[PDB]
Amino acid sequence: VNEASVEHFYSRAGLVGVVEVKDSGTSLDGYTVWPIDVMGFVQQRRKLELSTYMRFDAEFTFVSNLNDSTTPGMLLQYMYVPPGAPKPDSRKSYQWQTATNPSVFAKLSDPPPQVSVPFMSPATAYQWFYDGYCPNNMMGHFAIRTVSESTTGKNVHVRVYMRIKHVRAWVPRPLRSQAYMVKNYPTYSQTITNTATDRASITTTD
Amino acid sequence: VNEASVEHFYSRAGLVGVVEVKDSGTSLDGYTVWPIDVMGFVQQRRKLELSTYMRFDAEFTFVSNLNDSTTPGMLLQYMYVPPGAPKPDSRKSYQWQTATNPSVFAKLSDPPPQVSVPFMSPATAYQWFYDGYCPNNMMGHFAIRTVSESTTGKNVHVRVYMRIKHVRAWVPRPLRSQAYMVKNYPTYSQTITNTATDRASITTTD
Amino acid sequence: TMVGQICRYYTQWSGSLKVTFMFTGSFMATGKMLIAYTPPGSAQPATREAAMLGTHIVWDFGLQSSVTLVIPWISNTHATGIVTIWYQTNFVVPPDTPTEANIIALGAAQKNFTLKLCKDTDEIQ
Amino acid sequence: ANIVLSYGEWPEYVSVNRFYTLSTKSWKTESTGWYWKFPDVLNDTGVFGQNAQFHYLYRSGFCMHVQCNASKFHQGALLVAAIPEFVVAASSGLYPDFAHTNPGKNGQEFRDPYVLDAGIPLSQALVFPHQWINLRTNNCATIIMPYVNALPFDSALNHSNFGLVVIPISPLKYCNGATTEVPITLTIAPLNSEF
Amino acid sequence: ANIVLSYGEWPEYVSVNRFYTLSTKSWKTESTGWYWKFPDVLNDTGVFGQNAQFHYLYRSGFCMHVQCNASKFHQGALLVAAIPEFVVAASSGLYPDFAHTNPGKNGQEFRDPYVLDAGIPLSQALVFPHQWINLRTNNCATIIMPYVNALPFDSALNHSNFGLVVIPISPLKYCNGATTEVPITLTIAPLNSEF
Amino acid sequence: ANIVLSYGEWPEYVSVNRFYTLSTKSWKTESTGWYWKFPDVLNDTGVFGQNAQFHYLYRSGFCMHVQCNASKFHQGALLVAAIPEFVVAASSGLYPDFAHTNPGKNGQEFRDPYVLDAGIPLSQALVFPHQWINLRTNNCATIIMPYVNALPFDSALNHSNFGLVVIPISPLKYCNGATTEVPITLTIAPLNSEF
Repeated sequence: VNEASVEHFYSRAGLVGVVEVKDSGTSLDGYTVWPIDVMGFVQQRRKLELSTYMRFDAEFTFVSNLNDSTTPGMLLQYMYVPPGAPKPDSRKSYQWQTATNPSVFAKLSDPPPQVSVPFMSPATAYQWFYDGYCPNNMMGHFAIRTVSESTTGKNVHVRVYMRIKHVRAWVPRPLRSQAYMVKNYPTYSQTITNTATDRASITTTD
Repeated sequence: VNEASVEHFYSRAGLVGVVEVKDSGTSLDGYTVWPIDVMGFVQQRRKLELSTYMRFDAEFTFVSNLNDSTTPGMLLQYMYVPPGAPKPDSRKSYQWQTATNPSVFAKLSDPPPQVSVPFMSPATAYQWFYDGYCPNNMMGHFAIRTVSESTTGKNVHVRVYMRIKHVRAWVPRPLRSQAYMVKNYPTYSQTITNTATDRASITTTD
Repeated sequence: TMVGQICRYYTQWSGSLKVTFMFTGSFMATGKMLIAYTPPGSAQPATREAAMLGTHIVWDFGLQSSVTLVIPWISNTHATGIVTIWYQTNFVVPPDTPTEANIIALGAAQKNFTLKLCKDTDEIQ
Repeated sequence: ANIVLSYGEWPEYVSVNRFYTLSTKSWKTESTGWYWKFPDVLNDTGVFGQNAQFHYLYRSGFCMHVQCNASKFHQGALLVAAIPEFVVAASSGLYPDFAHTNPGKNGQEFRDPYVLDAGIPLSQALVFPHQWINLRTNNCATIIMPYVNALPFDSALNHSNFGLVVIPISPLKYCNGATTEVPITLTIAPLNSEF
Repeated sequence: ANIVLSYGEWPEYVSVNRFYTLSTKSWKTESTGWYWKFPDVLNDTGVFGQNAQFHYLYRSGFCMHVQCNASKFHQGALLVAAIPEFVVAASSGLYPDFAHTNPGKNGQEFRDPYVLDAGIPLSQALVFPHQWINLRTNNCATIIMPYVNALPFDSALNHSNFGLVVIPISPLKYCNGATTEVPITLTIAPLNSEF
Repeated sequence: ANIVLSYGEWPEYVSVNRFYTLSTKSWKTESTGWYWKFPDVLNDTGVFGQNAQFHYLYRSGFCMHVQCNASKFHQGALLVAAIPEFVVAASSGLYPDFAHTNPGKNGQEFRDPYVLDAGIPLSQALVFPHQWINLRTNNCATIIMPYVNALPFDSALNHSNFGLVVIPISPLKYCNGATTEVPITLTIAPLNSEF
């Protein structure tokens, strides 16, 4: 059927992380960076590790709001930096004006911004497991700034949603039964847990 | 004629229930759930019980407002959960971020949101009467949340309208003359009331 | 098994299944066995004389090394069948040979199998 | 005779296909009516009871005939109706007991005929595939009934497809010397049955 | 015999193409298993070791055969599997040492067979191109393996394409008087190699 | 295999035509034999028992198979025979009891094998449609049996058409360490049955 497909298995939007830019209290800055990832949550990890090689595109959506569900009309800037490039380091650094770091401008009271990014890799596919000898599959970053001269005193909360299109998976492998401990490494605890629930006897049932 | 049709008999929008999310006074919460139904009002009950088996689609519209007909720009979230799934239980529980519970985002000052839902049933039709041995025909739920960190102190009133399309009715049955007492059950009172008004004599008229 | 971990990402399923048995003993070991399947909505048999009446298959592992059975059709949602293993004949052994053995279960699905609704899994890591 | 085919369609798919004569019921001057659930009336009798209780799934059609036996000095009139998904309600514990819901082959006597014991006017119970019996015209009635259902191949010990209802509209009355109870007889004949 | 071709495709593009017989391993009643990284098992032996360590780039397919030598009074069963990109994890410094990651031609003994030393149930390690060995049926197994890779023409001293794993599911057991260790032998034969 | 057709003629005229596996019997060094009356062995089991006890008349043929399960370190030999109208006599009340005459599906153990418990030499019980079982040659035997009778369509609860007899001529013997009881299994399959 159509529902039991690789195409429909991975074709949904969903949260990947929350970012808050703080400009009040002990911290008074206007910028925040976020390393884009695909495996920041456990559930998406176990669903993306049914395969070994993959290739797809990505679409990103941004929803931003104050701390009381209010939407004034202050301006904001979103900038994406490709891999292998310096990232901003101050509220009004030099990197905020470059013609090769694609940036976009939008207000706080408007329909959410939406952008798309191509398949960025120097190989023919992504690899989750690499037997040879800070995400592994580097894709880029997102710097978010509020365009202002001085401080504002108001914090901003930002969520981000990602959709993936044109998926292609090649070789499968079994799922995971042990608890996750560390990122980018398959290290597991020393107390091995059985995969199946227990039973009183092999000749009993309910 | 076209007006005396099953297609035109059931083809209208109308209220099905009112929901208020309260975040002030003795109750300080941000979420509210509502079990979707089709027979929450007496008039729609007597019109939907002219048949026994039915099959249709549904379209839902949401109108939301404050207590003084004012429309500020605070953000809101609407989420639909299919049958057979856990429902949220707190202002910021885990179920608010899942890729399989279709959710939508909209502001308080905007044209009303509008969504459609397919025919959800494990049979070939809905049944209002079941001779075999909390709505009976489970369809889903609607969880409504205001995206905020702390409390707001402002209550919100929400109404919902439903339109049904592509109706199909199979076997008819007479209407109801007794007063409704309980939901999901046809139990009636012990004082049987005559269906027709009374007259002084069988040979008199006005 | 990969059928019961991919059926936790969906809600409704229907179709037939497949179970294959395998015997790992000495070459000079002989005996018989009985495998039965009780349809959904019944009681577990108490004696082999009752399990003989329904659907079953005899197995002599001294002449064959693997046997297979097919369930007709099952359909659950969100009381569902049972299978039992009975002894028929003891286990014969020549001198200077072990008196133990083991079996494997090897479950699988069939070509008629569908999944109808998407939901998130619960067996987290 | 004047056979009526319900909804105009037959079901259309030796030992278990034969006539079953049920118990005779007596009609008096004071009487309300009787009814019978029809997937179960035969769940205790003959071979059909045995293979229905054993097998999980069931589907079938039915043919019913009602016979009267009176003379030319009696008077009355009856109504015979068939109701798909006849749910019985309880007047004011919100729960009717097992006896009314699942009567045996003998059926259950009506308690409140006016509302059909379900809050139904009984002045509109003619959209159903009905027939009339008048004591001066004739004494027979036949009905065909296909297998109506939403999901095919359902249970036989946990479902009730339809029900049959007999109600006297006009009251029985006679003169002195005559028998004070006309009998009524019901028969069934399973047609195109499956398991 | 019963040769299995992994994924159904051969690689398809005298001195360095010959049979290499590896060291024999002993099977006991208590035993966990063994595994071998396959782009390196031959990085120290024969001409192939020399031209692999010299040239920068490498690509090749492989053919493997496993042989057993037992009698009719022994009992057991094994499993032979091939895993593309077999990464070995460490239980709780988050860093396995060099020995486990890059064993010599003799391989490394498994520490925790149940989770396959990588948190993998081992009840699902049959999607891989596997084969079975039963001590009462036969004593041989053959496997073909093409060159799977994302980027063509990768290194041979800094990459590991796949690994081969042998695990006893049923335990070895015998009676008195019999030899207490059946030997196991492995051979390799490079096919369609390039540099 | 080596199937034997008794007297060269088949009987020739789903639910009641299937294989029935009887109880297993144990063979020891000391043992006499067993026998089974064949119109009744199935008069308590399955559907066939039900329609045999209900209907007055009966006729049918039969097919029987006997299986052994031993090893190459055992020794022995058996004889399987079928006797039309096998009447059992009593040694010196001139009346054998019900148990010997009409044993259940498990059969009855022979008391005096030499005279076949009927004053019959057993050195001549080969004119009957017999077969041999030798523990070094094979382990199976099959027999077909038509419906022999003087008057057609006789009873099934008051008549005994024939009987089946298994007797060890050579005694079982083995060496230390081996199982001390080879099992024997019997199966039946009604063919061309009528009622």
